[PDB]
Amino acid sequence: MKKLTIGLIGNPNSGKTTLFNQLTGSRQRVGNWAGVTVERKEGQFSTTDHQVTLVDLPGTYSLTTTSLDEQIACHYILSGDADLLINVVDASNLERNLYLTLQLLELGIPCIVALNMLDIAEKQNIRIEIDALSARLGCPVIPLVSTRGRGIEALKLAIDRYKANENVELVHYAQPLLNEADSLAKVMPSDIPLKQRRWLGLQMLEGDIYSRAYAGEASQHLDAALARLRNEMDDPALHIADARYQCIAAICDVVSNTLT
Repeated sequence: MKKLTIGLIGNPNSGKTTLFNQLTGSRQRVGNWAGVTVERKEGQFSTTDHQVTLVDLPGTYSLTTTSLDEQIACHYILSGDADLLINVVDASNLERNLYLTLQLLELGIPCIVALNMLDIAEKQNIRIEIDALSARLGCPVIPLVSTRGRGIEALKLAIDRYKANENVELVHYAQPLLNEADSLAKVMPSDIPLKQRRWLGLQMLEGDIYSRAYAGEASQHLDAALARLRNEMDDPALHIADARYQCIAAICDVVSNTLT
């Protein structure tokens, strides 16, 4: 029977392991990711409507390439096996944790954010405006309330309702970066979704070596693209990164408040 396949992804020590264990109970298996020694855990659970296979991805700060854990995560996410992702986000380290989230959203893969460590955040005098965050991300943000399994039940509701992320304005990259990324995208393997081709383009311009492997013929055009960009601006690779952090910072200014 065909399952609904969900990738579980987050930063190291984000609560992702405990969530995995809570969802799957005894219904889990362990092996290794193909060709490496890194453990691959997956398990099963059900919602009202769906039988789910949950694949636990290694903890990572980003999808950018350098730990195996990060390339494994990226490779799975680009493989297209998952129908959606649950992104476990530490509320007590929101700004840091959102770097990964933004990468997932830019790839356009359907996401649900599971917001964890709400107790820690409160104790650090931080309240998160959950709907304000969901609005800026374009995806559901579910608070993982521990009391009486409420968070888990809300997460399962969200799974039964999962949909494409909204086309919110996210990172606002300089137009030359977008132009060059799109020209690379045009050359890449046609069967790769356009969003992902464009993301790959930007990763290659940032200097991500692994992204080149996906990009087929595009990799031959990257030096010419970088030459143009270097003429147009100071440190194009840093402009890519700075756009991302600016975006995150602007979200967090609204969403994360003092509790006092």
